[PDB]
Amino acid sequence: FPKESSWPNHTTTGVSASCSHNGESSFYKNLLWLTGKNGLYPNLSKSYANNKEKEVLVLWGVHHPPNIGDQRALYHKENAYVSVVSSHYSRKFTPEIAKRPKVRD
Amino acid sequence: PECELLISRESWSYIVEKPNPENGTCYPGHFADYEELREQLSSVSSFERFEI
Ligand SMILES: *[C@@H]1O[C@H](CO)[C@@H](O)[C@H](O)[C@H]1NC(C)=O
Repeated sequence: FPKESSWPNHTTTGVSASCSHNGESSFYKNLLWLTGKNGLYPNLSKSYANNKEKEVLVLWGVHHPPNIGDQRALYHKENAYVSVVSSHYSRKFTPEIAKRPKVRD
Repeated sequence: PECELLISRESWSYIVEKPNPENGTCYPGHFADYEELREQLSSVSSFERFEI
């Protein structure tokens, strides 16, 4: 995709303390910690077709906040599913957890 | 439906598959533990097709 011509309804300025570069907060370079936009989070159905080039590899992740408060105040609604689908890969993720220990602050 | 013309025998020593056969699962999907089933069904000494 493009960075700013494919997600116009989802802020992508993903900040995190643990992923600091030189004392300033940041995130990964190959991924994008979407956090909604304008106090909402529209249901996205973005796709891609590997008809061009060769056997490409695709990377993604799901974030499990450490409490219901982060879910409610960040994605603005609980019970959020992630369902990647392809010809031979159609499993779903339903991350809903309310506690964790502390690792790497 | 395309594979119902099989030779309905009773016992076999090893099954045979065409390399990448065309008419496999007519409905598209994922066969869970397919490889385990294939390894188990490789040999059978008595194969009585019942209906539960
Ligand atoms: C993003 O929001 C606008 C309205 O604000 C809407 O027209 C557009 O369809 C949305 N994006 C997608 C991919 O649906």
